[PDB]
Parts: sequence; structure tokens; C-alpha cells
Amino acid sequence: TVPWFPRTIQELDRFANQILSYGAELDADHPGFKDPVYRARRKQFADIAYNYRHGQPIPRVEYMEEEKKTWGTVFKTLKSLYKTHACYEYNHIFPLLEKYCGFHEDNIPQLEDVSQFLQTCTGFRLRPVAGLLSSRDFLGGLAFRVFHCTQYIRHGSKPMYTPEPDICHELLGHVPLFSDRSFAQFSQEIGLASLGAPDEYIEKLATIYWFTVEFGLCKQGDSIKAYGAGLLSSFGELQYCLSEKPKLLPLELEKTAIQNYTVTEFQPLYYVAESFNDAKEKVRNFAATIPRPFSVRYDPYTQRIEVL
Amino acid sequence: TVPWFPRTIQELDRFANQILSYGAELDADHPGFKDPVYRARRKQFADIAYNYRHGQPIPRVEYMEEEKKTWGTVFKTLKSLYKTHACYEYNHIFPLLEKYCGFHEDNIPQLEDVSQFLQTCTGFRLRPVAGLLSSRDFLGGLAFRVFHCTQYIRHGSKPMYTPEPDICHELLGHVPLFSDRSFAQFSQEIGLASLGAPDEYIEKLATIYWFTVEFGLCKQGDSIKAYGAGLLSSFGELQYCLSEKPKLLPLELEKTAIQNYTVTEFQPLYYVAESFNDAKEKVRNFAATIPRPFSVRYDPYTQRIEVL
Ligand SMILES: [Fe+3]
Ligand SMILES: [Fe+3]
Repeated sequence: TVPWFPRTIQELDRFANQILSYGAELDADHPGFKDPVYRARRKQFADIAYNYRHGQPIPRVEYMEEEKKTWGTVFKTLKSLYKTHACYEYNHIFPLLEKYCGFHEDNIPQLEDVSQFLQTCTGFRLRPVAGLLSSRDFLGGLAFRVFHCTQYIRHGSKPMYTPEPDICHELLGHVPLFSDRSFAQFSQEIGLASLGAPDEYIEKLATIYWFTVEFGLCKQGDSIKAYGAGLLSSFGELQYCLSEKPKLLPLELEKTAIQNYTVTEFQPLYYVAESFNDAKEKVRNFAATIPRPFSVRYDPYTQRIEVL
Repeated sequence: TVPWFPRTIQELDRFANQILSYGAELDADHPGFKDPVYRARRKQFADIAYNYRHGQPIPRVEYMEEEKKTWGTVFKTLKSLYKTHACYEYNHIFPLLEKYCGFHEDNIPQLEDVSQFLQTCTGFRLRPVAGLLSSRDFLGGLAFRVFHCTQYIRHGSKPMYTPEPDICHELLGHVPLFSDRSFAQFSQEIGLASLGAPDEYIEKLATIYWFTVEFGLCKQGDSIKAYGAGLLSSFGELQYCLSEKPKLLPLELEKTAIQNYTVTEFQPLYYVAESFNDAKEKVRNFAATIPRPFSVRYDPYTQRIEVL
């Protein structure tokens, strides 16, 4: 029996009661494990995500001096690499983020302001997320152009390191690409392909997502640039991915879908997309091979999924 | 008159003439009921188990392409959840299983290689089992650190579903925990407690086994993780058990022993163990309340049970 999936954008509210309740900050090797203030601050962000409901403005939060310092360190260090490593779409929108969303070393941007900006560019919007969503729920939100976003920041003891996404990764890595119209369409196809798909295919789409949205490389002119969020928020891997060390392969979904990857070291290989439009087309073709007893359409006018 | 129980490890050979001779694959709603090739393949595995005798290497089998495909689908889909849901002991040993036992998407590990690896870690060993062993015989083997293991695989028509243990469940669910020394001691106490126990107590130990070895949750740091084999080999219940939905209760054997459970839907509640050593201690105390006119000791040097 087809697995449940949201049919309207409000139904995404059901995901809150389906996350992993025991977060990473509870593990003994998390950088802030022994810090009780950090632990409490993380619970505070989780309660905000838990009570959030579609349609409400995302709560603004006053970040502490220590958290602002961590953000500033990450921002300054990564910014130096963008003009030469990041793709054209990233660099084209960044100045607008500095100007209208407050992306600066001394200030952590508030998610509501960022969500409104994204809405104006492509209709994408953010919602705060407690802990880890299953792959199915996470990809499902993309169908409605909704991105589940963390609002907390990594522990300040290791500013250049995080074992989980945190706000620096969401804002410096994902956000700028969601402002591009073709990228937005591309990431929404992944979402649409996932609706009602069997569990084994969700894992394939999750693997495609990892090799594009998180760790993708794309052709630009006769050069190669990074557009993956995990690359764009990682100082070391960003420099590494455009050196001679990694193996580069053209994006071919049949192969990409079953490629193994490690989450703990730099990637041994990356897939290169010709463009986001082309990647979008490939996802759509791949989606036609997923055994679903139906077809889906998103109606942006009413924010509902039509089932055919 | 005290029910019979094996006194040496070879006597486990008597169990073969005591299984349920009419297996689940003979029921009309088994996924492979109408598949005559599957039916024959299942008989083939049953004959291997039937003729196996203690001391012989377990026969190697060449799995068909179709069976390998089913294993690959299950393995890929479950692997994605281990680093975040499975307990530390599971994750610590998995890489060694990939490296020395051939745990990979394209290959089904052979039981003899797995048994030799287990022997090296904790002295546990496997033996192939035909059909369903009574609870008494099944728990009795644990006293000798022997685990009765299925060698056949579920029908390929429903790779994410099985109404019975099959090889995916044994290898991805049980095996990794049997490589941990404390878990091995803990599961052996359950076995020792069962020897010569009255039928009504065997059912209590069977219920304790179900809520620990099959569906147990354990404390780790300040977090909670899965160690039950039924959870670790079930994609859906693994995500569900660490969400906010189930009721969690501390492991208390007096209560756990009489708790009812359903075998057909996700568990409404789970018992949380403090650690395997602590669970081991509780089984031992509980075992002292079982009315037996004697006491038992396992002598690992001669592989015999001493009766005191
Ligand atoms: Fe990310
Ligand atoms: Fe089992």
C-alpha cells in the first residue's frame, strides 16, 4: 500500500512528529556534549521547530556573542574562496544576500528574512527543523519548494568543524542556490519523484541528492565549479574538489543512484552536471522508472499536489 | 520430571528431529507460496540444515542472481540508518564485517565465514536451522554460545518484507551484536537460565528475549540507540522506535517477562537497557527465581554444562 505523502503544503506540519528524537548533540563525541549551556540552547531551538506551523512567520532569535563569533569565523574564512571556486549562480546572488538579508561577519541572518527573500526569487521558503527528518519527509518538502532548515549553530570550540548541518551550512551552502530559478526547478523534481515512491527508491533519490545538491560540481564555460552545499560550506573540501586529486565522472543517474559514499572524509569522487536544466531533465526521466501507480503534479496556484 | 536439556555442545544435534516440519512457506499468504522454484529452493536449504552435525564446516551455497538482488536492495536501504540509529557496538564492528566477511551489496556472506569470525571475537558460532525450533531448544543453544541461523532468503517479490527470519535478518540484525563480548555474555545468561526450566518459565524467558535481543533499546551517552535484531533489520520500525511515538520503559524483568506483544505491527512499547552488563546481571538475578532443583555452569574448556 502506497506510503503516505502530503497533498497540500500545510500537511508538511505532520513531519514534526516524525523526526529522530535523540539528536547528535547527545552523543559523547559531539563537540558540545559536555557543555550544559549548549545542550540547553539546542533544546531551545528544537522547541521552536517543534511548535512551528505552516503560515507562521519563523520566530526571530537573539544569538549570543559567542554564537556570533563562531559565525564570523566561518563566514570570513569561506568567503575568500567563492569568487574562484563557487559557480556563477552563487556569486551572482551573494551581494544581494549581503545587502538585503544581512549576510555579514557580525550578524547571523534571521531565517524569516531569508525565507521572504527566497520567496521573492523563486517561491522557495524555509521552515525550521528540530532534528533529523527521514529521507522520505525531507525530499517530500522539496516538492512544494519548501526547504527544512536548521536554526542552531555548531559548538564554538571547533568553528571549522561540524558533524551535522547547522545554520552556517544552511545559509552559506544551500540558500544561495535556492535563489536560482533553474536550480529551484531541479531540486523540486527530486521532490516530486519521491512522493509515494517505494523505500528502496527513496534511498536512490537520497543518493542522487547527496551527489548533486550536497556535493555537486557543474560545468561553466570550459571550467568546472562547485554548487554542492556541502562543498560550499566546507573550507577544506572546497579547495580539494577543484584540485587534481578527486575522480570526476559525468552525472548519469543510473550510476549515480547506486554509488556508495562516506560521510566522514573528503569525497573520492564527484559527479559533474552539464547544467541545472540538464540535471532537471535527467531526474524527470529517472523518475519515470520509479514504480508508482500514479503520476503527480504540483499546482503552484493552490499549493496542492494533483494525483493523476 | 525435569525436562531434558543438552549437556555437551554436540547434543545440540538432537534438535533437528524436533522442529516444526510444516514451514511458513507452505501457507497461502506467504509471498512465495505460488512460486515452485522458491518452494524447491527452501526445501534445499532445509535439507542442508537437517543433515548438518556439530563440528562440520557449514556448507557453502551459490546464491542465484535474483537472491543476490534481494539482498542488495535490503542492505542498501538499511545501511543508510545505522550511523544514526544503531548502537555503538554495531557501528564499531560493521566495517570489519565488510572487510573480512564480505558484507557488501553484491555478495551474500557465507555462514561458515561468518561463524569463524564470530568464533574469533567471542566464541559464538552459528549452525544452520531448518524451520522453527521450540523456544526451549532455541534458547538452550545460547547456553553454549551457539546461535541457530537461517540460511535462506525472503522471496524477491517483496524485498522489504518478511514474515519470518531470513538471512538478511540474521546477518544485518543479530550477527553484529554477537561480536560484542558483553552482549555475548548477556545472551548466554538467558540460555543458561533456560536449561531445565519449567515450560511456563521458558515462555517468560522467550518474552524477555523478544524485548531485548529482538527489540531492545539501550542507553548510550545521554542518548538512546537500537540494538534489537528485529529493529536493526526493519527499515520502518528502526526509524519509528527512536521517534516520539512509542512508549519507553526501563528494563525491569519482573514486568518485562509478562508483557504482551504483537508480532505483526510496530511495537507500542520498548524496554531500555542501561547496558548489556547490567541486563546480564538482571537476567542472572531473575534466573535465581526459577524453580530448578539444581544450578548450571558452562565450562568453556570442555564445552559441557556442569550441574550443581
Ligand atoms: Fe545540507
Ligand atoms: Fe531474530
